[PDB]
Parts: sequence; structure tokens; C-alpha cells
Amino acid sequence: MMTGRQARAPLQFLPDEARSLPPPKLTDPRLAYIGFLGYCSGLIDNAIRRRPVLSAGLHRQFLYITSFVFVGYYLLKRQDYMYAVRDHDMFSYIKSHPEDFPEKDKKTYREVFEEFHPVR
Amino acid sequence: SWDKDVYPEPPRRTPAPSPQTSLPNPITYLTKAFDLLVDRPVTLVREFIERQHAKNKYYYYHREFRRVPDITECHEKDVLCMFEAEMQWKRDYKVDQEIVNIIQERLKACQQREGESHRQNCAKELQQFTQVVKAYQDRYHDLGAHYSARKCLAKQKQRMLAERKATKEAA
Repeated sequence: MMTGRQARAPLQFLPDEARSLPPPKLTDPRLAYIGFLGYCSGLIDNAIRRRPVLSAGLHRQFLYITSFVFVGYYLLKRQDYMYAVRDHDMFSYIKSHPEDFPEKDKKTYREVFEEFHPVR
Repeated sequence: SWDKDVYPEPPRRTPAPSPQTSLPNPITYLTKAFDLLVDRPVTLVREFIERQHAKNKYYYYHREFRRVPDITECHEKDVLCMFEAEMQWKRDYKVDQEIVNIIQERLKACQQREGESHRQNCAKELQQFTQVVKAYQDRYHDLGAHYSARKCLAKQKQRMLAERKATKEAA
């Protein structure tokens, strides 16, 4: 759908316009969820190799959490960039073509008529 | 206490006791024993409780709601005004339910108070009950469990259309 939009600047993870958007906070709920996923993967790594799950390998669990948080932060930044691109294209296309989006006469309920279906 | 205009009651007319025999009735003796052994300590305890309540006084108020424009001056699919209109309509609906409850309580009180002449002495209460029941039925009946202001408006519009058409037939 957006294949022609990213056709003049190909293979760009985050273009220059992405720097005009506010970056995600480090206390984001999605970033915390991705870090929790990394911690769960560290616990599974401890479990499937017959190790104490909550005790063995603290450095490995910390590396798991850090790598997950890093990748998740970059992915979230790309996601908000592409949603902003979608909204910008939508509003530009609405503004460029006024005849296809006519304003509707918003009537009140004293003029409209709704059929009454009794329950009895 | 309560207000006597909302809950009307006729002034009572109690006959005087004029006995025709010499045997003393036990009702008077038991009544005198009742204000002796029962009414005096109960009233003393209530006086003490009332003094303790008069030592520490505070108030509470009846919540008042201003009038918001109803659904007839609300734009369709404009939830900001329709939400307020529907809230006002539901508050009014509960108030009307309690009004009909008050009239039913009036009718039952009239019947019990009059006793054996209830079907003559309670004509006004029965007429008031019939009027308020007719208006409630014309206002709120046959809406369903998912009632809203729009269904009530549609029912009222259909009723006025039927009334206007029936007037036009007989004109």
C-alpha cells in the first residue's frame, strides 16, 4: 500500500523526517513489555539447560534484557514513524481533493425521523 | 418529619368513650401501664440521644441538577451532547418512576384509611392514579431493556403522527 511512498529513498530504516517526531520514552509500557520478554527468554534459557532459573547466569539475563530493549526501542521508533506517515498521507489526500469528501448537513433529532419498533 | 402536602391525610375524628356498664375495661389499665413502663424510659433515652446529637451538629444537602439541552436539539452522531441528553433523560425517568410510586402509596393509604367505604371515599385518589398511570404508559412503555432517549423520541413522534392523522380523518 505504501510501496510507492518509500520508493525514492529505499532501504532506509528511519529517514530524516523521522527525526521530526518525538522519540519514545524510556519508561514506555511497550519497552517494559519487550524487556519482560527478554527476561522471560533468559529464564527459559536457564530452564532448558538444567540450571537454577532465578540464580544462575545474571550477566546472561542482563544481556538478554538489554538486547531486547535496544531492538524494541528501534522498532517502536520505526512504528510511530510509519503511522505518522500514514496520517500525513491521509490528511494530504483529503486536503488535495475537496470534492470527494463533502461536508454533510448535520441535522438535529427534531427534523430526522426514526421508526419506532415496540417491544411487548 | 415529612411534608403533609405531598402525603395528604384528613384530620382524624375520634369518638369519646362513653361506657354503659360498670366493668372496667383492661385496655385503659394496660395503656396506663404502657406509658408507665415503656414510654417514659424510651423517651428519656431518646432525650439523652437528642442532647448528644445537639452537641455535634452538621448538615447535608439535596443535589440539584441544572437543565442541559435535550435530545431534540442534539446533532446526530454527536456523542458529546447526546451523552448529556441521555443522562438527563435517565434521571428524569427515575424521578417519574418515584412520582408514580408516590401516587400508588397515596392510593393504598386512602384505601386502608377509609376501610369499608373505600370505593366511594377515594374517588380523587383513583382519578389521580389513573391520570399518572396513563401518562407514564404513554411516555415510557414498550421501549425494551435497551431503552434510550432516541427510542422515546421515536415513540412520541409516532404517537403525535397518529394523533394528527386521526384528527385529519375526523375534520
